[PDB]
Amino acid sequence: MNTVPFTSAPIEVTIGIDQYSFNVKENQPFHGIKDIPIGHVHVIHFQHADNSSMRYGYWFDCRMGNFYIQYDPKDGLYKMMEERDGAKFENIVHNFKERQMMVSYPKIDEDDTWYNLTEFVQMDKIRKIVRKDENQFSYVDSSMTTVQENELSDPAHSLNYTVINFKSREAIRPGHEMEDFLDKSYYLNTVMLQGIFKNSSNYFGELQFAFLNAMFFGNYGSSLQWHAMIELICSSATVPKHMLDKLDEILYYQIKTLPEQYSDILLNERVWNICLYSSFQKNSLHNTEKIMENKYPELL
Amino acid sequence: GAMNSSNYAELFNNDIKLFVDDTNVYRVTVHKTFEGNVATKAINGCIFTLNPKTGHLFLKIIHTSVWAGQKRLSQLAKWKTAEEVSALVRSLPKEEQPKQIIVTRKAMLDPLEVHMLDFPNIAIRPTELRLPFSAAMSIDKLSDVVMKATEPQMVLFNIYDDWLDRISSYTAFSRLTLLLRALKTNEESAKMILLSDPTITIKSYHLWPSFTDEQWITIESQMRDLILTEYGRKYNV
Ligand SMILES: CCNC(=O)CN(CC)Cc1ccc(Cl)nc1
Repeated sequence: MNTVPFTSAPIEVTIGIDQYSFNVKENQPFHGIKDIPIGHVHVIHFQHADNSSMRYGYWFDCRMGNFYIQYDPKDGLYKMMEERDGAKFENIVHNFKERQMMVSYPKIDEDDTWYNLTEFVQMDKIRKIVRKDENQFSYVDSSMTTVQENELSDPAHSLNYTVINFKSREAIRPGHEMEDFLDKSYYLNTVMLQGIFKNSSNYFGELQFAFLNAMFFGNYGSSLQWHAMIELICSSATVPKHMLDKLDEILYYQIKTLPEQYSDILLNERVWNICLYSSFQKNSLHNTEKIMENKYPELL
Repeated sequence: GAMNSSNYAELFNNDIKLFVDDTNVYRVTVHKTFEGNVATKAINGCIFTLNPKTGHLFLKIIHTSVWAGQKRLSQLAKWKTAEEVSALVRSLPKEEQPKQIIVTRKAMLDPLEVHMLDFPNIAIRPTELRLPFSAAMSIDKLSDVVMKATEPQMVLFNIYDDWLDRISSYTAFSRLTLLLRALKTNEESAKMILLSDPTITIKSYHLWPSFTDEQWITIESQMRDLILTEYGRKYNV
């Protein structure tokens, strides 16, 4: 069990850890989060009581070091930092648990939600999308733009997602114009799976990360990316059966975990009606389609 | 953006641009089979690609052999239109390449856009005008070359004959569209009006009679009256 200690809680803030969140009052005595399941990536994120603009947060893997939060009254935000002195770290943490000033990662043991939402997400890959290599953890917020958004401004602060574009040369083989655009199997299997991602697991991992950035920070460009990685698959007539079946499980849990009230902005009607009712895979996503129709039938 | 009443005059500026219409690409007659079912038989068609300033009409003839063994022909026809428009732009050098292609039906946008990844300086646009270019096959000269063709073939015409020796592009284009609008709404009347006076000859190399200015005014009025009337006959006013 791993711990993310907090130096203090100077400002009123809503703190989230994965899909869990609690209100912390200004100068409420709060010194971090314990019992965090080792073995998965996590995200710890923040929304100030005063400015619900800018949700922001930090992707991290407790296996890669000891991380702690400290508010910075100069930049005005809770900052993730690494402690390299392992004994300074255990000592701080132990003292805080003894005084019981830590909340407990509140994991139900029947619940595999977070596992299922992060199955394919790996910090090494996150670290290539969010470039800032002096740190082992990765900052994201509501306003960061993607590399593809900046095409059509500050790059140090971009999301370097994999560029997908259905009306482009990469996607369309000369002489197969009609075929490669109505059936994207070439683009998915050869260009992206064999070419860029190498395997379905890395693809699925970007997919998954995009959705979570969209859900936790309302990062508009991440949602676009999510929707795009889904569309490519649903618009392909030839997909390995092992990909279809996992994809159905991936989306099922994303739809499940979404706020009932945010489905108007974060879900793109066009993409989902294609996946579920028009595209080649209309018959191949039974779990995703059942929970969309019972939970969000308005959209369709 | 889209092309409408407001940005009308742009079609006559220095930029050399084309209009693509695909409504006569895939043509079928529908008949009955011995068993009582219904089948289609394809006939020749054309792409209607036109420079609205000079009037040059690059009639591409679409031979029924291109459909053979193919499924979802209405959808293919638009991808075929896009391949043929693309090939035309690919035969012409950079300076000779047009600046804007305006498709008369929105379904052609993605087909062409895709078949023009190779030419990034040519903007593909739709339009909100209800242009009558589908009546192009009511022009005898053009109907005849399409129906007689035995192979894929491109034919060059100037749809304004020699009009640009006397009137402007704007004026040449308003006349053409009035003529085609007439033809579409009531072809028989439209045609009667054009051939009434036997002294006026439709010279073999022309679609349109060699009217004088004054005769064009009378013709143009008579087409207006026709277009107005068929609207009443249809809505009763
Ligand atoms: C489509 C590209 N050309 C045009 O729009 C019209 N042309 C301008 C380049 C004049 C022209 C071109 C070719 C021939 Cl055979 N006769 C005249």
